[PDB]
Amino acid sequence: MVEKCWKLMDKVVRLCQNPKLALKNSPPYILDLLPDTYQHLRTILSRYEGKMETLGENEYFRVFMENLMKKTKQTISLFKEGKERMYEENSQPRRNLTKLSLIFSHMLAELKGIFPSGLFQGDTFRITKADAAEFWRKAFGEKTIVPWKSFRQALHEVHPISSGLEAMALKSTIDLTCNDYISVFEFDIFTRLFQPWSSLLRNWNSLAVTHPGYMAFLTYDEVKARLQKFIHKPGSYIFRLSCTRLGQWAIGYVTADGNILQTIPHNKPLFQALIDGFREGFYLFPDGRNQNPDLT
Amino acid sequence: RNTNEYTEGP
Repeated sequence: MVEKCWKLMDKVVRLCQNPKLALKNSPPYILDLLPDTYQHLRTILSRYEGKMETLGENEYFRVFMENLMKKTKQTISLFKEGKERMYEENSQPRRNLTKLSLIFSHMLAELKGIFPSGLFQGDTFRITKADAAEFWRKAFGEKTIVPWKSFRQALHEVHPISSGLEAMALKSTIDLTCNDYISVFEFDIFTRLFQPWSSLLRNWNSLAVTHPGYMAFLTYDEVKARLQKFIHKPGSYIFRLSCTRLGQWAIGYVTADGNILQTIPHNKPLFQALIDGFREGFYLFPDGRNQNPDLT
Repeated sequence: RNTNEYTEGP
């Protein structure tokens, strides 16, 4: 199965080397991610020499490899079906290749977080927010991976989800690897982004559900492309998950001098960065709109 | 190492 994944990954790579794609070198870059994923799988296999049956039984690893095969087939099939539209930036098929690149980036980050050094550590994974940790240990103990439905019902007991439509918005926010499971790593990422835990889902409602500035699955170059249309409107800004620093936010904005910059707020929650940035005249027009949410 | 340009905030 592992060798079937390599040949599928290999095929995606060859599809992505087509000069017609004019494929942007910036993260997330499938030409980096796939060989990096291969190298890391190679590392895991090497540490499990002999004890290959322990590895082959690990629940997380089983879910991982299944998703990897499924994502790589889905990418192959996207080229097959999209044909010439793969080359028109702005085509839906091309947008889907970008979303897939992001999903591969999230998969590799999750793999590395669960198998750092190639040995399974999902059961000893250290959850960043102490409140969030305590919820995970209480409901799931030392499990690495739980089905969406089962994550949803446990979370709902402590932080009520308003509606099925919000549950689905929530799922597409937290399930970075897009596989209907929630890992302890994905949980850590979400609860870092949307802390504090005490108001977790109201934070996420304010920052993502009702905020026009939030860009679910958007890369650095897509932010830059999107703000380009607001180049004559200084104070326009949008924000999103950083791809390369998973767990932290990236804000893109148009300066009065006609630059498009992106920054990763530190030592300041998103909430405060956004409010300060409003007040200082930098973050005024979320996705170029005249009206800005009041996050106070 | 392949990175995008992230710079200091305003």
